[PDB]
Amino acid sequence: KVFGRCELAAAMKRHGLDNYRGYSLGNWVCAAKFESNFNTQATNRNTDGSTDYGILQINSRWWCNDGRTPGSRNLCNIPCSALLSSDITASVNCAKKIVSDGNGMNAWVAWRNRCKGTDVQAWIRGCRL
Ligand SMILES: [Br-]
Ligand SMILES: [Br-]
Ligand SMILES: [Cl-]
Ligand SMILES: [Cl-]
Ligand SMILES: [Cl-]
Ligand SMILES: [Cl-]
Ligand SMILES: [Cl-]
Ligand SMILES: [Cl-]
Ligand SMILES: [Cl-]
Ligand SMILES: [Cl-]
Ligand SMILES: [Cl-]
Ligand code: NA
Repeated sequence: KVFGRCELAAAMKRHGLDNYRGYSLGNWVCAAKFESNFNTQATNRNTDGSTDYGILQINSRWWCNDGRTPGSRNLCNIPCSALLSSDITASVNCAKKIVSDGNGMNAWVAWRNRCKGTDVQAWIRGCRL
C-alpha cells in the first residue's frame, strides 16, 4: 500500500507512535517519507546482504527473519514479509523496539540525515489528528 501523508500520520497515531520515546508524530512521518516514500512494500538490499523492509525500512540483520541474512537475529520475532502489509501494526511494533534500543531514531540513517533537527511538524500540518 502507498499511504498518503496524512493517512499514515493518522495510522501511526492510532498505533501509538505519537510521542513514542519522546519522538513526535512528525519525526515518524518524516522517517517514513525518506525511508520508503510511504510504500509498505518497499525493500532494498544492503551491501552486507541484509535487506530493509517496509515503510520504516527495518533491517533483517537485527530485527526480522527473511531466511537469507546469515548470522542475523530476529528481535521483533516476525518474518520480514510482515513488514510489507497494508496493515502497519508489525512495522510499528517492531519500530517501537528499535527506537527503544539506545540510539533513539538515529537507528534510521535517513531520519538522522534528513529529518533530525528540521521542522518535522510540517509533515503532520493540515492533517485531521
Ligand atoms: Br497497537
Ligand atoms: Br487497535
Ligand atoms: Cl509527502
Ligand atoms: Cl511533529
Ligand atoms: Cl543496526
Ligand atoms: Cl534471494
Ligand atoms: Cl494499519
Ligand atoms: Cl486494511
Ligand atoms: Cl532519544
Ligand atoms: Cl492548514
Ligand atoms: Cl491532510
Ligand atoms: Na534476521
